[PDB]
Amino acid sequence: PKSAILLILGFASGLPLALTSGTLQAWMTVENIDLKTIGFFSLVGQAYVFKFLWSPVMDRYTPPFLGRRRGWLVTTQILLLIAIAAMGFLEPGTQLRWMAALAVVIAFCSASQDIVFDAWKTDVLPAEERGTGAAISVLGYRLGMLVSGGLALWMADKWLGWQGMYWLMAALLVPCIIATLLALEQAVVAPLRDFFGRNNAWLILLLIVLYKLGDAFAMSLTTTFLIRGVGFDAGEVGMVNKTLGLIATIIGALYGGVLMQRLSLFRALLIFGILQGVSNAGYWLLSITDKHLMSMAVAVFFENLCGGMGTAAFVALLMTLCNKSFSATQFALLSALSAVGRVYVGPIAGWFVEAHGWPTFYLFSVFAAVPGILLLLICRKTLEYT
Ligand SMILES: CC(=O)N[C@H]1[C@H](O[C@H]2[C@H](O[C@H](C)C(=O)O)[C@@H](NC(C)=O)[C@@H]3OC[C@H]2O3)O[C@H](CO)[C@@H](O)[C@@H]1O
Repeated sequence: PKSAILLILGFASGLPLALTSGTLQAWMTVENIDLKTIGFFSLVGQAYVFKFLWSPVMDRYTPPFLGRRRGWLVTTQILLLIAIAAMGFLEPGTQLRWMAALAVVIAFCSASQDIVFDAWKTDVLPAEERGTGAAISVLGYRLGMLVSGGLALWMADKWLGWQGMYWLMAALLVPCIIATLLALEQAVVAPLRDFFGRNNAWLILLLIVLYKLGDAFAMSLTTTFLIRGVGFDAGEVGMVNKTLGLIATIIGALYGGVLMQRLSLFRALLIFGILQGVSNAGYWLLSITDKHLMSMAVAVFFENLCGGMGTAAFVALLMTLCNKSFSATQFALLSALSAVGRVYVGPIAGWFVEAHGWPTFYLFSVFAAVPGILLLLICRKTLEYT
């Protein structure tokens, strides 16, 4: 029962991810609120690219009166709860002054929670082996995004008043908090010196960001693309295209976990993540397709499947890069580089979805990152050595 703790706490650090991301865009795209500004909510998670600049300051000192007299997952999760609940309670489309009143605060709190959830509890009490112990968290997180996001809006759409859905989420945090009660000045810079001390620091830096650049386009404006001027025709039916792909990706990752051990060809990443582009064509093939009966359901279960499989492979390679004394203090840096592409991709993608429509944005712009996989082949000269 040692691992049973992680999953429950996973939902604490997996829920707030979608409330400023896909569900905020679905909530704005259900109203008119233009088209460009729906994607202008991508700089909200700017806190997920500066999280390493203050990763060590939060911990270490933790004076008892300020913090540590109760676990810090509480000192982040309770504060997060008020901000999330107040986010939706404000004006839906009349006065949008909340664009930053509760978007930046939510991202700040989440980025402050995932850091303390990877530092003070992950490697301090892992019981040595961290492979399966950490593989359980990915599942206690994927499932948190499944609870929110697509399936979450299924009841919100039927129910009258989107603020009620927020009360569901603020109420889904109550079990977290209750199951958790029973579950340095120079610190900022001294770590960073070991990341650029390699030959291949800049090459790995570029590879980390450009590899997933393609995978971010296909999850940037899917919510608006389907319901808006497209054969989806609904919003209630959103489970068809916003839930199936989460269960498909979680399952794909689970297959990836056993398969990686089953790896018989050293390619690993190359083959497991090369097809991430041919899977995105599922959307393009539906771009010229009428609403149909099941058409959009063919791609939802296949595209999110391919990237889902490659998820574990990415994270696992990202973990091996940094397992030294500095520990997760430096891991968080590689987790700031992974979200840079998907945080800033919105406005740029939208500008391209304005001039040349949707289709050619799915064909060329999406496949821009397939060459990056080709570049990974060169990067396999130094990666193979280790
Ligand atoms: C260990 C961990 O929590 N990593 C990050 C998490 O990524 C997860 C990521 O989920 C993505 C967003 C998703 O599938 O929607 C998944 N993929 C990668 C590459 O990180 C995987 O799931 C747990 C962790 O790793 O998300 C945020 C990144 O900005 C951050 O809160 C957090 O650093």
